[PDB]
Amino acid sequence: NLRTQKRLAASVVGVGKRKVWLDPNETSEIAQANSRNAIRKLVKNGTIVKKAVTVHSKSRTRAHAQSKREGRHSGYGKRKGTREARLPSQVVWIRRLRVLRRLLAKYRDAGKIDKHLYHVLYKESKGNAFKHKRALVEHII
Amino acid sequence: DVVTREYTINLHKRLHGVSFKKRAPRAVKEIKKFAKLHMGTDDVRLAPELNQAIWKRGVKGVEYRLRLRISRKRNEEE
Amino acid sequence: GKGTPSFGKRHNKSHTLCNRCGRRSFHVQKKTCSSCGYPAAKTRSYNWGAKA
RNA sequence: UAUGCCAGCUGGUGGAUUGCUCGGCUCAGGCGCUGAUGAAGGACGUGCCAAGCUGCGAUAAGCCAUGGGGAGC
RNA sequence: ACGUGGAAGUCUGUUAGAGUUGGUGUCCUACAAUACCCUCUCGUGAUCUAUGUGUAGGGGUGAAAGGCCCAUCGAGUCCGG
RNA sequence: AAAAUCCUGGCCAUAGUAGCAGCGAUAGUCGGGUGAGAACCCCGACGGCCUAAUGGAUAAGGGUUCCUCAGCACUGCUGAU
RNA sequence: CGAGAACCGACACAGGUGUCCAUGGCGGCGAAAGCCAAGGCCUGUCGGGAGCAACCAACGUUAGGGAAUUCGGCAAGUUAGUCCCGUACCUUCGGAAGAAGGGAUGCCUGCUCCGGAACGGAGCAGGUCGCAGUGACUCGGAAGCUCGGACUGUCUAGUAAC
RNA sequence: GCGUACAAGACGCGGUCGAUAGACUCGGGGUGUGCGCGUCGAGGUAACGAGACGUUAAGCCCACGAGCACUAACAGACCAA
Repeated sequence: NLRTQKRLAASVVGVGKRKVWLDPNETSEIAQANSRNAIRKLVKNGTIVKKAVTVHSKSRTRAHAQSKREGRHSGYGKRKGTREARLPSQVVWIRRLRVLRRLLAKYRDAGKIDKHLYHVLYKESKGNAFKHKRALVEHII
Repeated sequence: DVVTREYTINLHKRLHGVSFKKRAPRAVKEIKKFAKLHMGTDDVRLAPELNQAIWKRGVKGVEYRLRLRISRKRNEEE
Repeated sequence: GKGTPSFGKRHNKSHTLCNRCGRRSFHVQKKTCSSCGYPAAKTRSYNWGAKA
């Protein structure tokens, strides 16, 4: 039939071949096509128009995205993967112990800590003695 | 003339046929022959209209019992 | 070995037409032949067959 | 008396048979080298439409001269 | 004690890819002159793979079974004797 | 020649029989178009299948299978516009 | 064209055949499953009919018993993800080990902690539904004695993988 | 139009002088109380909040029975001494 028309149609349409309308009941026109100009004319007289592309579901992902990624819909009995592979170490570990090191380099730099007490904290933070910077500060006193 | 009658279409869909193949095609067949041997006509176009309705969901899922409108004219049998 | 395929899959060119011998005959992994001539500048024969 | 057996008849299928011979097989007489002046050989081309073969070679199933031949090609 | 780190013919894994244990299932005038399905082994390594290239028949190639060298192998195939 | 699992061709029974189901891809249905003819050619709707592939781009290899028009004797596991 | 019809396999052959797209969404450890886009398809190309029997291929569920079956538990089933607790003999001190065994797991409301932050991770309190919360899917049954070869690896392309 | 029957075929029942099948309603059954909203709820400024109770013998569902001609058993064909 008008498979060929289908060849054009989606082309000068700019859609896929699958999504290209047909009238139907306008198979006389479209049929007698046979020219790219012809098909994009009949396009104008909407007999030739296609669409109905699918859209993302957003149903499974949405509310779930805003729940998990926040505390919820997690726990033990959801998460697969080991303890690592979600909330890794050797990552978080450089989240602190990186900031910390810094704020014992801007101190004793700043001059606030002499050089016997920046040394001490120094390798006493790169040795799990600290919690967060604030914890660090508190012990700093 | 115009009459309303309920189409019963379990007898085919889910009754037989393939659940995950047809349902939709089965439904049309059944419908085509209750409107027919009712009217006494060979067959009616019957669509589109109750064809989206018939398959307005997946092929598999089918709606049981669609009511319809009917019209026939005296000429070539409609 | 036996066609499986295990053979036939081989998609390599070989044994194309030789310049002077119409037959394809000439391999590409070889130098020239499998029909008359090349390397010998004569004609190719061989008595592996015809009695002389 | 279906299903069916045996023989024939009409028609078919098939291509035997008979007849026919543009092909073979064999013997005999004569004759007998070609090529770098490219056989030689091969490649690729070349036709209105051209795949094969043949012929040709970018002047390409051909060009010229003489002679023969003859109303067709 | 805490950190440092990440090694490995290392582990799990139908990631890709490779292999081929059992079912002695299906098939067995096949889809197939070695196939289909479930199961199963390996999966950074002596790993897997494309293309190119080398070694030729009493010769090659062989982590060796007499395995493989185009469905041909305790001596390939073709033709000749 | 009656004979050689004899050679070549033709032909009967077998049989209107087996196969055209089996595979993690079970796929169509209702209207309509064209046509001498439509279950499978095309339009729409509804229903589905494929997600490292039944999607996109390519190597080798094939070699015109590409596009158009006209067709159905051949080929297409049925039919065919 | 590049392939369940354009390649090799005598065929429109369920076989074989290299590269790049590995960053589409939810999911989750994930290039996994499952579902869905974009894109492709209804050509892994014969149909129609019978509640559609026997018999066969794949497969589901079977009370009570629980390997009595059988050469042999072959086949099928069981377990299963993640976190916490805990873990024997032996040992080349590496391992054995996920030994074993026991507990937890959903949803909702409000929060704390780590981090610059994530639509990252780890916890807390309270409320609450089901027979069942890794609710599908994905996902080990475990233990002991003996023989052999130390191990990873190789092998009869096509009945042998030891 | 259906089964007290059944692989094809066969068999049996009913066909408006009708309860044969479906729909609907009820009876009889299976699960185990629905959506929504209201109160409570460890807490949290709050946002928010697993869950509890009430509404609710709920909700959802049925291959059985009855009532009921609403729908469909129409129309009509053929064979026969």
